[PDB]
Amino acid sequence: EGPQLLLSEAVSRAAKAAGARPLTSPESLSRDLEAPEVQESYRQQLRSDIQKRLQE
Amino acid sequence: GSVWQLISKVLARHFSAADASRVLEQLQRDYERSLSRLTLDDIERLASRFL
Ligand SMILES: C[C@H](CCC(=O)NCCC[N+](C)(C)CCCS(=O)(=O)[O-])[C@H]1CC[C@H]2[C@@H]3[C@H](O)C[C@@H]4C[C@H](O)CC[C@]4(C)[C@H]3C[C@H](O)[C@]12C
Repeated sequence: EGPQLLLSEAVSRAAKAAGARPLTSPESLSRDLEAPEVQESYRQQLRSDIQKRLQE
Repeated sequence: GSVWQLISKVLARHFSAADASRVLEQLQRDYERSLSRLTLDDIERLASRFL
């Protein structure tokens, strides 16, 4: 479809493709992925990379 | 420093060592494929969504 805007959904899809199941729970993993620092770093990476590919 | 490093600290709390590494590599691969498929059409549509 497109680049996943929500990091929690990106990780869920990655884990499913890798056949990885959490030691804890998907709910605990997702709570940690929503930490402001983690979400903000992801947003910034995304913004940087999109701009750079746009630079053609 | 990077988002990959922050994500890896989170993964180390919820996945075995082997699984955490596999998940990070799969995530980086999915991400880069997604960027590759990106077109001018998609970027334009993105701007309409938020502002
Ligand atoms: C990159 C574009 C803005 C384009 C722009 O403004 N600059 C392009 C200049 C092109 N040029 C004029 C140089 C062409 C020259 C041809 S010329 O006609 O000049 O000859 C902007 C528009 C909408 C923005 C996204 C959305 O917000 C949603 C989200 C918000 C997050 O926070 C950060 C991530 C994300 C995905 C954003 C990323 C990025 O930020 C986008 C795609």
